[PDB]
Amino acid sequence: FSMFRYSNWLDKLYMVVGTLAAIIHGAGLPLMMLVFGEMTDIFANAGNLMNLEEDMTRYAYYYSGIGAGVLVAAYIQVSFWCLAAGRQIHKIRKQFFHAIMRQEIGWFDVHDVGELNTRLTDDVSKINEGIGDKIGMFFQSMATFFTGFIVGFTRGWKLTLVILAISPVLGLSAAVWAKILSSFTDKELLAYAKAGAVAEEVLAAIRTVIAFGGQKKELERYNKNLEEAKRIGIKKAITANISIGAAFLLIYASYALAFWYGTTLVLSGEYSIGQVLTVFFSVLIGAFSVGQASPSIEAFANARGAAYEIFKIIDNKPSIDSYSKSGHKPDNIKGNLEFRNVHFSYPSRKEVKILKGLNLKVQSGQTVALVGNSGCGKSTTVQLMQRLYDPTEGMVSVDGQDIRTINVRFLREIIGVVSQEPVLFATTIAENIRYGRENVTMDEIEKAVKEANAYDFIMKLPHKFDTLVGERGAQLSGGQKQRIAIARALVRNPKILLLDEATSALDTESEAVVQVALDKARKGRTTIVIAHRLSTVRNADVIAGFDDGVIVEKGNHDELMKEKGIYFKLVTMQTIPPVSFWRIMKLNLTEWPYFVVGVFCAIINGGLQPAFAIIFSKIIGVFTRIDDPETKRQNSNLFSLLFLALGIISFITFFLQGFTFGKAGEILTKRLRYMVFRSMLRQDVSWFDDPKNTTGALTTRLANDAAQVKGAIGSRLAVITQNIANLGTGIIISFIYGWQLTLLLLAIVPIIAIAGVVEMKMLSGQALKDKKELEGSGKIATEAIENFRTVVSLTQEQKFEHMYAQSLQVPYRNSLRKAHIFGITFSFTQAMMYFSYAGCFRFGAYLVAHKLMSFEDVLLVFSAVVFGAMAVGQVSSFAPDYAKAKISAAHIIMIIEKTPLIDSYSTEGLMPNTLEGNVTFGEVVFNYPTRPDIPVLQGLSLEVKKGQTLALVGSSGCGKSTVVQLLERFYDPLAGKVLLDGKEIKRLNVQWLRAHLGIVSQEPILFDCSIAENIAYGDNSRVVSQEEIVRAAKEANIHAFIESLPNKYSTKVGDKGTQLSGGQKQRIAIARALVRQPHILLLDEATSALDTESEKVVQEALDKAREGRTCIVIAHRLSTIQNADLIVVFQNGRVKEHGTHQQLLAQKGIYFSMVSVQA
Ligand SMILES: CC[C@]1(O)C[C@@H]2CN(CCc3c([nH]c4ccccc34)[C@@](C(=O)OC)(c3cc4c(cc3OC)N(C)[C@H]3[C@@](O)(C(=O)OC)[C@H](OC(C)=O)[C@]5(CC)C=CCN6CC[C@]43[C@@H]65)C2)C1
Ligand SMILES: CC[C@]1(O)C[C@@H]2CN(CCc3c([nH]c4ccccc34)[C@@](C(=O)OC)(c3cc4c(cc3OC)N(C)[C@H]3[C@@](O)(C(=O)OC)[C@H](OC(C)=O)[C@]5(CC)C=CCN6CC[C@]43[C@@H]65)C2)C1
Ligand SMILES: Nc1ncnc2c1ncn2[C@@H]1O[C@H](COP(=O)(O)OP(=O)(O)OP(=O)(O)O)[C@@H](O)[C@H]1O
Ligand SMILES: Nc1ncnc2c1ncn2[C@@H]1O[C@H](COP(=O)(O)OP(=O)(O)OP(=O)(O)O)[C@@H](O)[C@H]1O
Ligand SMILES: [Mg+2]
Ligand SMILES: [Mg+2]
Repeated sequence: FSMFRYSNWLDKLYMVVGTLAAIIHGAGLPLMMLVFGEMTDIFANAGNLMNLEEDMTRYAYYYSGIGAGVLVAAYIQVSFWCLAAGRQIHKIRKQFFHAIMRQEIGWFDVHDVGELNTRLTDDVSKINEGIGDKIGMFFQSMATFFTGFIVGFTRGWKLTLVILAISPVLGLSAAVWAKILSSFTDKELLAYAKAGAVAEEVLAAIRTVIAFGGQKKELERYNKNLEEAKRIGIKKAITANISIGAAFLLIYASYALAFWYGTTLVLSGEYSIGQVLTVFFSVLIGAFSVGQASPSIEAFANARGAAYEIFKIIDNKPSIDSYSKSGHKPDNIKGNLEFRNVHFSYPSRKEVKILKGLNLKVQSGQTVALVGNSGCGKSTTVQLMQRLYDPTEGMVSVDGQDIRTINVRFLREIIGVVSQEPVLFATTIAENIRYGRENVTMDEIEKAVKEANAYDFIMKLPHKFDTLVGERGAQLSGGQKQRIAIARALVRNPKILLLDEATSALDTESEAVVQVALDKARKGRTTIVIAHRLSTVRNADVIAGFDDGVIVEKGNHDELMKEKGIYFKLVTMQTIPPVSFWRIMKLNLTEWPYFVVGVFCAIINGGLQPAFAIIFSKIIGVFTRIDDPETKRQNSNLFSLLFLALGIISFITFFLQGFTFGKAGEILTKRLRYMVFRSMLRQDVSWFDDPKNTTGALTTRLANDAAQVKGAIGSRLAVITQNIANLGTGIIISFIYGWQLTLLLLAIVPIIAIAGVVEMKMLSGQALKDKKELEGSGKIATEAIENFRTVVSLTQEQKFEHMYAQSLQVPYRNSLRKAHIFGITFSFTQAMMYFSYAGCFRFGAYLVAHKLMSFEDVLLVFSAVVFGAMAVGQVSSFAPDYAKAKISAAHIIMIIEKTPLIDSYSTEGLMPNTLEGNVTFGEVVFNYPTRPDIPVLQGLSLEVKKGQTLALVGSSGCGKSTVVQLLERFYDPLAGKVLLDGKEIKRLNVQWLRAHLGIVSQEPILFDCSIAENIAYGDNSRVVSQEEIVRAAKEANIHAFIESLPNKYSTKVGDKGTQLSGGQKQRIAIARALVRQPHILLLDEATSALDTESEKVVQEALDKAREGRTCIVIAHRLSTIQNADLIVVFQNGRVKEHGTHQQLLAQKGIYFSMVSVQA
């Protein structure tokens, strides 16, 4: 795939013409230098002696002409190329969505929905970035390179050879530097990936860590990793700065050598100095445009893969052509389905066969139904019924004709399908119903909604035919949604209607009306029903028993019952923070002996450019002086050597300039992370529960932060320093040497700087705000791709595609306008730069002709100002992006400055010696901070005495774990008092309490460490001797299990407990909890899924240690209730049953009912 631009042959006119324009623009610059060379000679000749006004004026005319030529050529290239890119991208996006909507259902099953959606959303943008702007830039760069070498050879015979001989050395050195930088970057990536794995492991189990209060250990480990992270980061920054310095040094060495040799030759009577100027400038500019081209080829290579994938999808041909119009289109469709030996297997799992052959004939006006055990395949049966799939081995026909023979669209349009969980499109209810059929009028909608028995629901909500189905728009009830879907199906005027789990839950009266309407449609429409309610099959015209992919039962309900088949058995069983640089300089603490050196080096570097202008103007002036003794040679030689120094110093300072800055930033990282992380732990778990603080989000903020803030502070300061130094020094020194020309160039500078920044951003940031419009239009794509099943079911694909086309045409013209605007901007910038030469040198000719200054002086001012503006633009655009960095810095400032309500880091809390162990919850009422309105506690109460075996029971999911979580003060209680030993719980030491108690989660978490260390992790603040760990393990009865394993406890835990089985993992967790010997123990489903003997051993250990050790127990096994000292049952946030197990059993009810159900 190298030629994938494959649309709008006429648009190819833009492709070539723009390219052509690029060529000339690329060639424009060396030509401009050519004349400049000759131009200089004129001055050098004229000063060596007058009619300079006319010659200067005609050269300025040449410059203006070439400038206008560029003003046309650059605009043409950029505009035309972006036009072609935009048009092709629009066409390919339309075709891509069209192809996706045409794919087969099984293909969607295999291919991830989110991957495909993000593919559409991002790869098209990648292709857009891979053509238009970048291609124009590449062609212009290559043209500039070629033309520069051509000019060098033509006007230069020996100097060009030496320059082009030096160039490959520069190329090799730069490539080596880039490779070294990439290697260092990858090594640092891995080095920090270590610490990042550690951070992920600690954060993902924040509940356990905060419960055990192991904050210190985790923080110490993270600091340990951060040390190596910082070391390698410092190495990387040093290497990057040294590479920059080496590039500078090589460039200035080339300058020195070229001017040395050219001065030698010209002193030897060779071509004039102007010839040297033109040849050197042109050759170097070409030999650096060659490298300037590379980003474009990188972008094109990137886009090649996206194009490959997208075209591979597009060219895919599906067997079930949902769009093919060649299929038969029967009209007199008498209701009749006939499946013969129908065998099927899901394409995702071809090995597993669901249907093992099936025969079934259903005649017109028949109510057929399917019944079977779990996995009976009824759902797959109906799916294959609508022709969504094809029969693996068998045949299916409608009205006596094979299903395949008929057109897929025609067959689909005559089949109503209602799933077990319909969802409506996020739009108006009228639109949702209209999606059933296009040619449907509001009267038809009224009739359908009346039939579905929902007119009251529609007329109750405001905007009957206008209520949207978006966020809070689609708040309709499940029954209301089912009614809406039924109405949609009815509006389809289908022949065959299939339904499954029609009206699960909710009032049956709505189910009654739904069934009545379905029966009324049954008068003429064949029906298939997958319903669990007995009444559904009570009047069913026929019921078929699908078990193990075999249809056995055949007959009415009475007939099947008389055979005592599975039907009878089933029936019986039924029975944007604000930031600021002043407030953001938190690194000054570790920056005082660093920022001073940084600013010093930056000042030196900035002044370096005006020094180069001084030397350049002096060298040129060494030949405009008429004295012309032999000393000129020496003079030139001397100046040449200065370049080398002007080069060498540049490297040295840079080596220091990075070392103070690169290190500084790195240092800041080692603080900021160690601060950020340190702040994260000292926080309330509620904050973690929020979706904003997802583990991935926290690790991204804690990892993709160093470079951000480092840039925002250090790089901003350094770039600003260098910019101000360079430009201010240039302006001042220009004013000293000449006034009028300095004023004119000062007037022109801002245009040059704007042009430089825009050119630098041309190849980087072409698509920034387009993503907004793309997302705005992509709601349709997300709808269709996510909900594709219903879309294909009711054949609404065409309307969705047309809607997408409109939504995409909304920004299409905007994209074309953006293309034209960018082209005009770039072209005007280039032309303004070219006119700068003409204006400045014409004014200089005027000045010199009146002895206002020496040509050396005007050249000095011109070079100083122009090159200063261009270099300041370049260095400003080379820095890492600031706005994103400032935003990230502000975000992390918010994170670090955040102070928790439960200051676990705070040591303020009553710490009485020992504890009585009486836990009292009175009118305890609280709700999750995520959903405070929904109550989790309803004034529940619980009184527990010292060493009292308390058991908690209730409906699964009632909020049992909520009480345990509150015991750790993870979430504050809205109402009621929680007291330990008759004391204010909140008034106690939060850390002291969290250490005193002990809790085993319903799903204990184990860190990747040695078993001994993991067990000892339970009790922090003091190393637990191996004897204590062994005793605890024996108490939990796992010591033998660990000793059996190789290396004993010394085994390294596999990822996610890979090495150890969950059964042993739960026992290990129990041992860890018991190690601390907590005053109060909390076990939540401690039995879980394990051997009953393991639960017996754990209970025996707890009972042995139970005395003087209060316990709270939750589980779904009744055995735990037998030995409970006291029992309690939670009911809707209120404890209903209180007392002993025997007393509760005698008072038959919730406890007795639960025991009977389970037992
Ligand atoms: C205003 C446009 C521009 O100036 C165009 C280039 C990139 N930037 C400016 C900064 C810049 C350039 N060179 C610098 C040296 C030190 C400090 C800064 C620079 C610029 C150049 O050569 O000067 C005219 C340049 C830079 C590069 C550059 C090209 C380039 O213009 C010639 N390449 C894209 C890379 C580079 O790694 C590469 O792979 O070349 C194919 C390249 O090495 C070479 C020459 O091979 C080089 C040169 C320093 C090596 C290591 C770091 N990478 C990052 C990008 C790359 C550079 C010029 C913006
Ligand atoms: C309309 C935007 C723009 O085209 C962007 C630049 C500046 N001007 C256009 C004219 C221009 C540029 N170069 C010219 C040479 C002679 C005459 C005119 C030019 C421009 C370029 O090279 O486009 C390919 C450019 C030029 C430079 C340029 C950047 C640049 O844009 C790519 N650099 C700022 C300097 C430069 O010397 C420097 O930054 O180091 C001190 C730079 O060398 C390095 C290390 O990049 C370089 C270009 C290779 C080298 C030798 C002479 N110095 C003086 C100015 C500087 C240049 C391009 C306006
Ligand atoms: N794309 C798929 N690929 C493979 N198996 C699938 C796929 N979709 C579903 N299955 C499973 O394959 C089996 C096919 O049975 P099917 O679900 O059609 O019948 P069912 O008894 O009506 O199902 P259910 O219990 O979901 O109501 C089920 O276990 C189903 O969960
Ligand atoms: N992060 C959370 N934020 C808010 N509510 C939550 C969160 N996690 C779970 N819940 C809700 O809290 C209740 C959890 O019940 P809890 O675990 O406390 O008791 P349980 O009887 O052991 O039940 P289960 O183990 O099924 O959750 C459920 O309502 C669940 O929806
Ligand atoms: Mg099913
Ligand atoms: Mg629970």
